[PDB]
Amino acid sequence: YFFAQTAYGRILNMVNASRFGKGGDPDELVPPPGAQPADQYMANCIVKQYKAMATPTGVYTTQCTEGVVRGQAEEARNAALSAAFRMKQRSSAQKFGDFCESRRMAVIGAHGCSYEESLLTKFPAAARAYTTASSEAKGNCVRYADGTSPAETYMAACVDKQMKFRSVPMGVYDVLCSDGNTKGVAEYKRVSAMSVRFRSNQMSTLYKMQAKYNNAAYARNYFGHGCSYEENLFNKYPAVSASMRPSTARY
Amino acid sequence: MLDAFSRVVVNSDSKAAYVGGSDLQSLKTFISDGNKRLDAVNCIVSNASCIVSDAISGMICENPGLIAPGGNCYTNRRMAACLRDGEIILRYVSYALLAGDSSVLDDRCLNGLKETYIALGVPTASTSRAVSIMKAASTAFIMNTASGRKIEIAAGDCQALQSEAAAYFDKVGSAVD
Amino acid sequence: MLDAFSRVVVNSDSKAAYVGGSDLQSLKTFISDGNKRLDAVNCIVSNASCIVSDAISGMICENPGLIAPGGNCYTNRRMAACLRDGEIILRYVSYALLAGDSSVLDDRCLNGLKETYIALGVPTASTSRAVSIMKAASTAFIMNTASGRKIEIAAGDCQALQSEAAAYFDKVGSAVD
Amino acid sequence: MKSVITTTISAADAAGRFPSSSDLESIQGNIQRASARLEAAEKLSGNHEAVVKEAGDACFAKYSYLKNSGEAGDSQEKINKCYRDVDHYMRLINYSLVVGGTGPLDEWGIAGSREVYRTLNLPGSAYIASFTFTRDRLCVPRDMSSQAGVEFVAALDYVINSLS
Amino acid sequence: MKSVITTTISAADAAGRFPSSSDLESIQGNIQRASARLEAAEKLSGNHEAVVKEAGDACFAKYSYLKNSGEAGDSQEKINKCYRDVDHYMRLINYSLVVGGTGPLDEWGIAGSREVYRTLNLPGSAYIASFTFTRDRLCVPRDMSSQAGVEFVAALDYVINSLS
Amino acid sequence: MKSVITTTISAADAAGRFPSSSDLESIQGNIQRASARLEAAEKLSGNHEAVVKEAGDACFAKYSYLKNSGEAGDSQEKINKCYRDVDHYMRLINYSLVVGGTGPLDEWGIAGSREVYRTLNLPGSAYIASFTFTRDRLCVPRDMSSQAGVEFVAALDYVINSLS
Amino acid sequence: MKSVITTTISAADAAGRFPSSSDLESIQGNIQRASARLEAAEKLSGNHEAVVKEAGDACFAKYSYLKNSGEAGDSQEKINKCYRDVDHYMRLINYSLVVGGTGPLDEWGIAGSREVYRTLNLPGSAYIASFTFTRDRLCVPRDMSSQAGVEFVAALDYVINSLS
Ligand SMILES: C=CC1=C(C)[C@@H](Cc2[nH]c(/C=C3N=C(/C=C4\NC(=O)[C@H](C)[C@H]4CC)C(C)=C\3CCC(=O)O)c(CCC(=O)O)c2C)NC1=O
Ligand SMILES: C=CC1=C(C)[C@@H](Cc2[nH]c(/C=C3N=C(/C=C4\NC(=O)[C@H](C)[C@H]4CC)C(C)=C\3CCC(=O)O)c(CCC(=O)O)c2C)NC1=O
Ligand SMILES: C=CC1=C(C)[C@@H](Cc2[nH]c(/C=C3N=C(/C=C4\NC(=O)[C@H](C)[C@H]4CC)C(C)=C\3CCC(=O)O)c(CCC(=O)O)c2C)NC1=O
Ligand SMILES: C=CC1=C(C)[C@@H](Cc2[nH]c(/C=C3N=C(/C=C4\NC(=O)[C@H](C)[C@H]4CC)C(C)=C\3CCC(=O)O)c(CCC(=O)O)c2C)NC1=O
Ligand SMILES: C=CC1=C(C)[C@@H](Cc2[nH]c(/C=C3N=C(/C=C4\NC(=O)[C@H](C)[C@H]4CC)C(C)=C\3CCC(=O)O)c(CCC(=O)O)c2C)NC1=O
Ligand SMILES: C=CC1=C(C)[C@@H](Cc2[nH]c(/C=C3N=C(/C=C4\NC(=O)[C@H](C)[C@H]4CC)C(C)=C\3CCC(=O)O)c(CCC(=O)O)c2C)NC1=O
Ligand SMILES: C=CC1=C(C)[C@@H](Cc2[nH]c(/C=C3N=C(/C=C4\NC(=O)[C@H](C)[C@H]4CC)C(C)=C\3CCC(=O)O)c(CCC(=O)O)c2C)NC1=O
Ligand SMILES: C=CC1=C(C)[C@@H](Cc2[nH]c(/C=C3N=C(/C=C4\NC(=O)[C@H](C)[C@H]4CC)C(C)=C\3CCC(=O)O)c(CCC(=O)O)c2C)NC1=O
Ligand SMILES: C=CC1=C(C)[C@@H](Cc2[nH]c(/C=C3N=C(/C=C4\NC(=O)[C@H](C)[C@H]4CC)C(C)=C\3CCC(=O)O)c(CCC(=O)O)c2C)NC1=O
Ligand SMILES: C=CC1=C(C)[C@@H](Cc2[nH]c(/C=C3N=C(/C=C4\NC(=O)[C@H](C)[C@H]4CC)C(C)=C\3CCC(=O)O)c(CCC(=O)O)c2C)NC1=O
Ligand SMILES: C=CC1=C(C)[C@@H](Cc2[nH]c(/C=C3N=C(/C=C4\NC(=O)[C@H](C)[C@H]4CC)C(C)=C\3CCC(=O)O)c(CCC(=O)O)c2C)NC1=O
Ligand SMILES: CCC1=C(C)/C(=C\C2=NC(=C\c3[nH]c(CC4NC(=O)C(C)=C4CC)c(C)c3CCC(=O)O)/C(CCC(=O)O)=C2C)NC1=O
Ligand SMILES: CCC1=C(C)[C@@H](CC2=N/C(=C\c3[nH]c(C[C@@H]4NC(=O)C(C)=C4CC)c(C)c3CCC(=O)O)C(CCC(=O)O)=C2C)NC1=O
Ligand SMILES: CCC1=C(C)[C@@H](CC2=N/C(=C\c3[nH]c(C[C@@H]4NC(=O)C(C)=C4CC)c(C)c3CCC(=O)O)C(CCC(=O)O)=C2C)NC1=O
Repeated sequence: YFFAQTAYGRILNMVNASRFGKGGDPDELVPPPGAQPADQYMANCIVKQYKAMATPTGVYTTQCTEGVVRGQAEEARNAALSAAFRMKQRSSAQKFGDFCESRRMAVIGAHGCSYEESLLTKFPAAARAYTTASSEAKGNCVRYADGTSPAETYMAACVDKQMKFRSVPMGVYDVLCSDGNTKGVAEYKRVSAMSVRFRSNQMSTLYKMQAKYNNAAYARNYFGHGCSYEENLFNKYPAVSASMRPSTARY
Repeated sequence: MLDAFSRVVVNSDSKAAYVGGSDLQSLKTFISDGNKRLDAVNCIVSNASCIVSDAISGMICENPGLIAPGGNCYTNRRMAACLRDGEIILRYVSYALLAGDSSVLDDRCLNGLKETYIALGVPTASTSRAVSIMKAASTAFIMNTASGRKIEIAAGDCQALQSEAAAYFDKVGSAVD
Repeated sequence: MLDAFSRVVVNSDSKAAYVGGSDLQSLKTFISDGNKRLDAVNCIVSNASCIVSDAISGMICENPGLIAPGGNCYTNRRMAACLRDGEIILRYVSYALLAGDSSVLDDRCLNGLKETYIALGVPTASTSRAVSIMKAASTAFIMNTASGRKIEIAAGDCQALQSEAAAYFDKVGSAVD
Repeated sequence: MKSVITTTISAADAAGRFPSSSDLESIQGNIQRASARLEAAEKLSGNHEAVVKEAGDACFAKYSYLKNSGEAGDSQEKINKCYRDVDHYMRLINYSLVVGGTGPLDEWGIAGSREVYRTLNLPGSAYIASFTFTRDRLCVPRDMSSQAGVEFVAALDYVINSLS
Repeated sequence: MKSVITTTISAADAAGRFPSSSDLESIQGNIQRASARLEAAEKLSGNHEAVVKEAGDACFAKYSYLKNSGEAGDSQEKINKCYRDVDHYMRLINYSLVVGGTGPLDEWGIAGSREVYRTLNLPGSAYIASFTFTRDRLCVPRDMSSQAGVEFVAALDYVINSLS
Repeated sequence: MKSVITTTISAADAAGRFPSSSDLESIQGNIQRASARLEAAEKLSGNHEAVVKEAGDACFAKYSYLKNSGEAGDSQEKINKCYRDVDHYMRLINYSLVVGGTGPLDEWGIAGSREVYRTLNLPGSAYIASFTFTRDRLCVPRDMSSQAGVEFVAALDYVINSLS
Repeated sequence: MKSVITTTISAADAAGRFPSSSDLESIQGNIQRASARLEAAEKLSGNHEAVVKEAGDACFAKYSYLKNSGEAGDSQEKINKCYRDVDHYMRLINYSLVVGGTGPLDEWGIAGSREVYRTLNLPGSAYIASFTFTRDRLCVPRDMSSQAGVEFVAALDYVINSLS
């Protein structure tokens, strides 16, 4: 009000009133002015370093593969980019909500250090790619470590349903529900999902055991605070602990 | 992933000694037989869909029960998965021809697959038949005795290597049963 | 990721014609100069921490303000990251020596790095100094004129390749400023 | 764009390590087989136009129903598109033949070709008739070399196993 | 275990592609440089024991303080562990020299060695003194070959750059 | 297997909610359009064999080069495989016509058909010639009904847009 | 906002496919049951204010302790908040009644209501007393219609199963 009576503040009211209505990304505005490309290359350095931490030798691991068969990696990249543009598609409030959960998860992930907290709270894509690539490199994710005993497979199915609750609010599916965007790549996502579940058996038994204890430590540190019965499920069952995702995903 | 080299080195590691003369001599036979192995891999590579089509189509033509409704080749998607698995077996057999040791094939693809085909209901006799047809087709391509493709190479004996590829296919087909 | 081959192919693709005689002739000069490039890459590889330690320690010894509290070499963590970044710069320069084209180096590492080091507060003059010391050290190893290591190779002129590696380091150090 | 250089450099890059002796042996092999590759590339750039003419006129030596309705024979324009597309394929066999891997032939020609072919009603078997013609029209001692012809066969068979 | 074979096969395996011409060129290079590698391996398996003696006795020709307190010189047993560990390193240079990458030397010797060395208070610079001795004790025309020696130097320098 | 029932129940299942009024309106619509669907299913199950004969003989009324070499015309057996495969397609149009979605037609016929067709050298345009024949051979007031005919057209056009 | 249209469009959107016949049957059902929905919406927008008065006065016909302390009866203002909130609920039954799913009723009224009601010490059983009154105060043949009344009961019972 007090600007409008001033001759100078009639400018400020119009600039602020022009700025007020429109939505934006947290990638756009959360960093300091002129530091978004630094965040893109920041996040690229992160994911490249975890890709270094997965394979310490020149041999690619059985998991570090895109296509099982000819002509499948081209369908994997063509499926991969529509997910990224679809990340751009969504509404603003969802973007900042997913951003703040990315912040909290990145902070739990750091387990210490100022730079880890400062660079992950300052820089948005650094936080997202940090969490995804870190949980991805430890093997803490859905596609790996599927349950052996029938009880654990059922429990994992129940967790999968209760995350599908997040990935559909109110009957209407998400933006991010993305099996298609094409003619018939949904069957390719079936094929690739089934085959990745086949390839988790192909790994070394050392990486199987490390994957199990990593799964348990994951589901404790991020999602279990107190939670003594959930502590017991994260004790005993690695398949339950292997597939809990930050609700930034909505996959 | 272990080739011929890595098999010699691992066996020398269990023996805990250095490499020595005899093992290196057998590996010199590998290097002198290298170019035959190279041309052999070229022959088995340049007939992908050809070997796979003939093998699996011959597998259905032998036993027509698979394409009967209630079979395993009956769904169109199941038939694509069928062709894809045959292509994958052929793929890692070709890798076993480059490597000279079946460690990539045993630790890659032959691992877990018996319990998987039991877990899906794929009949093992039909798979062993398809692997056998890929075996005969692959030996006929590797000796350049194909009935419609006859490619120029300077002649020589390559029987040993043919028995090697036959040992890989007999490893897979023996493993699925 | 484009080598000298891919640069010739891409230039012929923009020209939309076939490859021809002259471009292949310059690439024949590359293949005849191949073994010199190979031994040169071996020389720069077999002195990793040697060149990195001398380069960065020389960078601190030139400007002692970095080691002052408030500087960027001051914290241990910062010094480890310092050594790591110097190792990485040397690493992609070595990739640019194998490839013969700086596409790996430009699209991998050199892109966005000025705005990143501005986004962190790393001074650009110190980085350019360290890259320059890696340049001179790398040329002195690449001409086998090191005062600390003199390894036997068959003698010959390698001046053009030295100007090439100097062009890569001057590309990076010119790019960070 | 896949070659020996990009495979080994990309592998050591994902590893994080400097290039050890194995990568050096790989590029040693590239500059061993380079002579046969560039010989075939020189002779292909020599008489490509006759391969154009016999290729497309061989494709219309087989299946005639292209020039029947409304499949593709309905103009000088679609037959020109026919020839120039085959020239794109031979120009990619030249490119991948220079490079020494299946890189540019796959990333420029093979990647996503299948949807374009089912979409624009193009049968692949016509292309396969053209390429099986151009690999059957070889000559062992006079055309390239014992080694060089083999490399050409390899690239062309790759195209066939990509399309069928 | 990294070699040319395992690198290219693993790369094309992750790709999903059959082995195309590029991998074939790479293994062609492996069987080109094979002769220099196996020559050096033969001579190493020949006189390894003298390399043991001169290696370790050169390491105790330098730093005396190992045989001083309570660092490591307090028995013939610790000095025997000293020698046998250097023999493990030369036996890995034999293994990696046969293989033709830094594969078995890295995955058996170098991987996780650092925690063992800081944990068991073993100084790395003593090993580096030993190896820099054994690479300075070469000979160009009489010991191996110009090509062969170089391969040996590569592997040994790699151990040095792994430890320092 | 997609229908109205499975879509709405699967949607409310992923929601977790009980099936509210909207799903009930959806299944209300299914039992409204049921009469036209089942009429077309009854008449298809009536004279399917004449659709078999005119379908396949229409496909060999067009392209003759199937019965030329070695593409597919080489026996009574391949022509029998021809007819029975078209009967699988009409049996799926019957199945999906009863169900009322494209469910069983897609999950039994369309899913992964393309790789089988490019792999076993089958041209799709011959099937499309067969189906465009069988949708051109309609009759408005005498054959089924205005509503039933339309539903049949829809299913068949779906097959065409699945294959091309 | 959930309806038949948004559910089937969102389902086919997540699938990727064009809208096939199943979705068309679903929206066909929506425009079949449309008449009963809009009849009930018209009559609700007719006499809503009397439903407001009997609704809230029925809620204070039961539990009296709201107008006792300091729970909520402490002004004409809190009783006005009482009535206007009930009017928000009936206006959402109008909205969801027009839409034909529980969409706007859930996303405007039900989602996150619970935290606001435990937080601001609001009892939900008071609202449930109000709604059970307003569904007991119907009339089958004279108030709306056999179809309309049922639909109104459905919406109102949904609110009750959302709140209890
Ligand atoms: C782009 C942003 C970006 C980051 C923020 C970092 C984050 C990060 N740190 C590490 C890795 C590490 N980070 C630390 C740091 C710590 N030491 C401690 O005593 C403290 C708890 C903490 C400092 C406050 C350590 C010690 C490691 C190595 C851990 C190990 O190997 O045990 C790794 C794995 C790869 C590696 O080993 O370097 C990554 C991705 N990396 C990035 O690319
Ligand atoms: C098959 C095994 C299996 C489990 C073990 C659980 C684990 C689990 N708990 C929650 C979810 C939850 N779990 C708790 C529990 C807690 N409340 C606290 O005060 C304590 C810290 C802790 C009990 C000791 C809470 C409060 C939520 C809801 C969290 C929220 O929405 O804020 C969720 C997300 C879905 C949901 O909201 O229900 C899951 C998967 N679910 C499963 O399917
Ligand atoms: C990388 C290695 C690798 C494998 C070893 C296979 C293994 C494999 N096969 C199938 C799945 C399948 N595999 C086949 C194959 C056939 N069944 C038959 O009865 C025929 C005899 C046989 C063809 C010769 C079939 C038909 C299916 C699908 C149905 C089934 O389980 O049988 C699946 C489930 C996913 C899917 O449906 O595709 C997996 C993981 N997949 C891989 O990616
Ligand atoms: C990098 C890839 C790569 C290859 C694919 C091979 C290709 C290759 N093969 C031979 C050469 C040959 N290749 C074969 C092979 C055979 N002949 C027969 O009649 C059988 C059908 C077949 C069994 C395998 C024979 C017999 C020779 C000649 C004999 C010999 O050189 O040992 C040569 C010698 C030079 C020349 O002939 O011009 C080369 C380079 N080498 C490589 O470096
Ligand atoms: C693959 C390419 C690649 C790069 C180009 C670097 C780039 C890079 N450097 C740092 C981070 C850093 N980089 C340096 C380096 C130094 N700072 C100084 O003042 C010295 C002059 C200089 C050493 C010579 C330091 C000290 C940090 C940590 C603090 C800082 O931001 O300066 C970070 C943040 C993560 C971390 O802390 O490690 C990144 C992404 N990292 C990579 O992975
Ligand atoms: C697999 C690993 C591998 C290598 C590491 C190289 C090693 C190598 N270098 C040369 C050969 C050579 N190497 C150099 C290199 C140089 N000489 C100088 O005085 C400069 C200091 C230095 C600049 C780089 C020169 C000049 C020759 C001889 C000229 C030539 O062959 O082109 C040769 C030819 C054969 C011989 O000399 O016996 C070989 C095999 N090649 C390989 O295959
Ligand atoms: C740059 C690559 C390149 C090729 C791949 C060839 C391909 C090629 N060959 C011929 C043409 C020919 N190619 C051959 C070769 C032979 N026919 C036989 O029956 C023998 C088996 C075989 C020798 C071993 C012959 C004889 C002709 C002329 C007649 C014919 O078509 O067969 C022609 C037509 C022009 C002409 O007559 O020369 C072309 C384009 N030309 C090229 O420039
Ligand atoms: C496969 C490769 C391979 C190696 C290279 C060795 C490396 C190695 N050395 C030791 C262990 C040891 N290594 C030494 C050797 C040393 N004594 C000194 O005076 C010198 C500094 C140095 C010789 C140059 C000693 C003394 C120990 C025992 C240390 C101790 O117990 O205090 C250990 C711990 C287990 C043990 O006690 O044996 C290991 C893993 N072991 C392997 O499996
Ligand atoms: C497996 C690899 C391997 C090597 C690389 C050598 C290394 C080596 N050289 C010598 C031993 C020797 N090496 C040389 C060589 C030299 N003469 C000079 O004028 C030059 C400085 C230098 C050549 C460039 C000489 C002269 C001796 C004998 C030294 C002496 O007895 O005085 C010895 C001691 C045993 C012996 O007497 O042979 C060893 C281990 N041996 C191996 O087993
Ligand atoms: C459930 C549904 C269902 C179908 C629709 C079919 C589809 C189908 N057809 C074939 C296979 C075949 N289909 C045909 C048919 C053709 N012959 C031609 O001349 C025409 C182009 C065409 C008839 C119009 C032929 C010839 C084969 C064998 C192809 C060959 O082996 O070369 C195959 C591979 C297995 C086999 O050999 O039988 C499959 C899955 N199968 C099913 O399970
Ligand atoms: C928007 C929704 C909506 C409703 C559901 C109705 C509900 C309703 N009904 C009445 C009013 C009435 N409702 C009935 C109906 C009944 N007669 C009987 O014999 C049976 C018990 C019962 C039918 C099953 C009667 C008789 C009255 C008048 C009561 C009276 O005046 O005595 C009134 C008071 C105003 C009036 O007189 O119309 C209201 C609000 N009105 C609405 O606005
Ligand atoms: C840490 C780096 C790393 C990565 C990125 C990796 C594999 C990998 N995961 C990939 C994909 C991928 N990775 C993730 C990460 C992830 N996020 C999760 O919440 C869970 C449970 C995940 C599984 C690891 C998702 C959601 C996807 C989406 C599925 C898709 O896009 O098809 C890809 C890209 C293409 C593909 O293969 O489909 C790759 C190459 N393996 C690794 O070690
Ligand atoms: C009527 C239903 C029917 C078929 C379909 C075939 C399928 C078939 N191909 C075989 C085997 C076979 N198939 C081929 C491949 C094939 N031949 C070539 O020369 C080229 C270019 C090919 C791809 C186009 C080869 C090379 C062989 C090995 C025999 C030979 O030397 O030809 C075998 C023998 C299997 C065995 O040895 O156990 C069979 C059964 N047979 C049938 O009864
Ligand atoms: C007191 C603070 C301080 C340092 C730290 C050094 C750092 C240093 N090294 C140089 C340059 C340099 N450094 C080395 C590498 C180095 N030499 C070897 O023989 C071996 C084995 C090495 C690693 C252990 C080489 C090979 C050169 C090139 C000059 C030469 O021929 O030695 C140069 C010259 C830069 C230029 O030419 O522009 C400098 C400034 N200088 C200082 O004032």
